[PDB]
Amino acid sequence: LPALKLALEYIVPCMNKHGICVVDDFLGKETGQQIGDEVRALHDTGKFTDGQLVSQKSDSSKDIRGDKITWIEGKEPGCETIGLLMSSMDDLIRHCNGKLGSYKINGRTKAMVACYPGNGTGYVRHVDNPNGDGRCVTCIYYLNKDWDAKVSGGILRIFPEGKAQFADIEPKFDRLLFFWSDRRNPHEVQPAYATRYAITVWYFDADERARAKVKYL
Ligand SMILES: O=C(O)CNC(=O)c1nc(Cl)c2ccccc2c1O
Ligand SMILES: [Mn+2]
Repeated sequence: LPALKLALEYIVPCMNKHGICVVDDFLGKETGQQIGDEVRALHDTGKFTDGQLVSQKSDSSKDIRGDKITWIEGKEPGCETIGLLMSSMDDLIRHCNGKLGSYKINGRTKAMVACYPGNGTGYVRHVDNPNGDGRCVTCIYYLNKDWDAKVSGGILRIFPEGKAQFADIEPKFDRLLFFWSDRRNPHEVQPAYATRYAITVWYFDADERARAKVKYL
């Protein structure tokens, strides 16, 4: 679907109502597979970090590490398609101009590609932007084909503010996710028992970012 139709008919309404929006079959199988290949290539070639230190035992050889990451600009060799995804995300947000809350998005971060090794590690409950650093929207694209949470875990659980219940999102292949980056969406990644890949970009609100530079300097 054209970025515009998706943004106007689904993304905008959903975000303003729930603060969370899931779009399946974003780029299609062919493009999705290419991004998956590039990401897997980055991993296999050692472009990722060793992973977040979860437990620091006395013996550093027993230390358990979690999610591995790598920042991607989208212009690097072998990351062309990742750049395409980023460009597609940008087009989508551009068409949401002035319709997502009262925000005015004028920029984004590079892409943060994350890999949960599948060794039982996840990500503790947290808020992406709890101190007003400018990030208003978190966008995540998943690349895990035939992912079955009942067997591999890795579910993204969001705890919507003021709502007793929570929203569980499986990291399904070619799935695109949007949610407010602030305290409205505390979330966690449940333990993953299979290699789990995701690509995240954060979009900045013009005003929040402008004044963030004042304090955080
Ligand atoms: O991957 C997911 O479904 C959800 N991931 C996250 O919420 C998440 N958040 C942050 Cl702030 C980081 C930060 C660093 C590395 C991985 C992260 C991560 O996967
Ligand atoms: Mn997060």
